[PDB]
Amino acid sequence: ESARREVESQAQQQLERAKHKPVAFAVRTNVSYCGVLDEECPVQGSGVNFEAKDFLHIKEKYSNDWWIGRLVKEGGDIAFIPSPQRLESIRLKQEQKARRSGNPSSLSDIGNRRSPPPSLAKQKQKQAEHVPPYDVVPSMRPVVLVGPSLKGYEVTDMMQKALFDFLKHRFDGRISITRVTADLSLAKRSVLNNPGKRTIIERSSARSSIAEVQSEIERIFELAKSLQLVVLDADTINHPAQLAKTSLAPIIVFVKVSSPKVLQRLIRSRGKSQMKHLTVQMMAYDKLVQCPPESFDVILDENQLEDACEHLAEYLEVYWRATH
Amino acid sequence: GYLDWITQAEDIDPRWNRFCRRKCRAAVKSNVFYWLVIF
Repeated sequence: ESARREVESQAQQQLERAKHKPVAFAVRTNVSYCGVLDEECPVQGSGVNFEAKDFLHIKEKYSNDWWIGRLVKEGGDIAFIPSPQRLESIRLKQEQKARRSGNPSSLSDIGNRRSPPPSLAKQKQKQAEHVPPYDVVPSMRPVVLVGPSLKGYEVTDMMQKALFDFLKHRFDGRISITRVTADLSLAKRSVLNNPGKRTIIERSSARSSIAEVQSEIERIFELAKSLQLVVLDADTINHPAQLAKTSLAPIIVFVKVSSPKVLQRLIRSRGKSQMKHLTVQMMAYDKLVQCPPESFDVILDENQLEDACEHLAEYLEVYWRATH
Repeated sequence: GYLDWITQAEDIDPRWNRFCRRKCRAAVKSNVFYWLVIF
């Protein structure tokens, strides 16, 4: 069979002529599927088994089954990623390997009730949620600042003020810091076919902020498209949990101040503008410290401005180096 | 290390005073002022 030999290198030549192809978009994966067990691919060999929460930058359009993308690790190369449907089709095969995949138990009952798999045993059902294996993510992971207390307060606005100042000087020509004053808590990947398309509807959502909530989502989306570092520092982010399920999936930087006693004298020295809500700062840290450590992407517990700055700057260039 | 960290935030323009404070603050932490005062 000489047909396979020509098509095997047909992709090899197409994806090698232009090693500066623009990144069309990026996708995220969270399914433990082995691409080497199933010997089926445009280029035979050993495919890359990108694990959960690994970004793949799909920059080409081959067909409806497999797509070409690059990973976000250092020394990334050109790889292939099958379609989500294809993954849905091949995930259904995973339960096919068992003796039974529907209702009928095989507990010494064969030949009496065949019970072929009905539409309830296929992917047609489970449409109430039907969470897709693949989710839309921006070109690069946005970075937002949380902690060591609730945003908008004196110290918390002060800690980010010095931190964001360092990024623009160190990353001049590669970064863009923006400020958005609109809410972001109510932002899910699938809530309606067209949320608030018309503002003249005059309904429960027409007069709300949803008319402009969706507009800024593309603004962050278009900011990442221009190949630059984006910074989101809104007043509506106070915990990584609520933003861990949106489309953005950003980077969370943690500036933990270790013992809660420190925070106290940090706010006590400010002025009379602080003790009007002095006590809530403790529960502001308390409601934020209980989050599991693995949710945070980086930790900055250092007590010096300089050491924490170089700690974060070193991580961003690695992200910058990997995605280039 | 935290009182000066928030003080470093005050030195950033969002007045000539903050420019004045910023220059003098880094002047102390210069490794030359320390040897000058030692001398």
